[PDB]
Amino acid sequence: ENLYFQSMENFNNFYILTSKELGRGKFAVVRQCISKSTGQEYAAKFLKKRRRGQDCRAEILHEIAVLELAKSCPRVINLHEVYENTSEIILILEYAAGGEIFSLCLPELAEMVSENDVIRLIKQILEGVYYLHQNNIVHLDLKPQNILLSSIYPLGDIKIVDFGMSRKIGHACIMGTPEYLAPEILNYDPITTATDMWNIGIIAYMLLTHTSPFVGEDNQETYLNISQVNVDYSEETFSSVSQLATDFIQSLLVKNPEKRPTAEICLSHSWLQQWDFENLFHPEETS
Ligand SMILES: Nc1ncnc2c1ncn2[C@@H]1O[C@H](COP(=O)(O)OP(=O)(O)O)[C@@H](O)[C@H]1O
Ligand SMILES: [Cl-]
Ligand SMILES: [Mg+2]
Repeated sequence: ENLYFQSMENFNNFYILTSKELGRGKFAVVRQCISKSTGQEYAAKFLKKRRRGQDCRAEILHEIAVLELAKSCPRVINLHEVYENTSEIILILEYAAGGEIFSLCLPELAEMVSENDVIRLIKQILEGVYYLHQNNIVHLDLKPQNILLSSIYPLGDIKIVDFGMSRKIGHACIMGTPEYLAPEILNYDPITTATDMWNIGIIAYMLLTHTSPFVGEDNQETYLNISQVNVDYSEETFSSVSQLATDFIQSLLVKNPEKRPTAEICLSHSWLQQWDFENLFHPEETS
């Protein structure tokens, strides 16, 4: 095997790793690093090339090409540099200092997220998904753990990460956290942009109620809830949620994918229409 990207010797010459570990999976690690020349902070993701007895270098290349195609979208994480060694490919990514949006879905921090904030974050997520779909890209893993924030105090902007499952529209299809799988995946139907819209419905549900819409006592119950779309819209859970927000969710969590609205249509939903009160509004009647 011959290596393609920059050598490991150059990496240790230009960067130094810090003690802040950001994430760890079974075939990947994310750790903060700093440039020796400028002092800027970055996030370095180490990806193993061999997995489950299979060579996956080609798949990593495909993921890099997707990041490159969306370089000009502010809602998608930026790729700075790439390095390679015997067993790993290393991605130098923009650093999101705010962490996962999943932190805002817990009953602990629920007291600091206003309606204006939720409206803004959803809007920004739709802007990134619309950009991807316009290029025939489907993320297929829009969990709250893969949607980050640039800042937390105050609240920053959205950054989407983790493109390991990206595909073109029409590719054939059953793994991942069961509670986030769309009904068409459990039925082995082809891939469609509507799948990402189903996941957007879950994000909004979790931000507004701080509960999971489909998780059950075990995996068997979770699958029944999904295939039957059994969701809790009770008084107790929605006492402080507006009707327009409820309408937004109920139009996305529908069994038939052909009935879900597109990203472009979602951006025109009445729940997201808001006027910045610091601007001078010009009515329809002139002087
Ligand atoms: N650019 C980043 N800035 C800050 N934290 C990050 C960044 N990228 C990933 N992380 C953190 O590392 C975790 C794992 O990253 P991810 O790309 O989702 O890899 P995996 O395939 O193991 O899920 C994320 O959940 C997030 O908390
Ligand atoms: Cl490491
Ligand atoms: Mg991930």
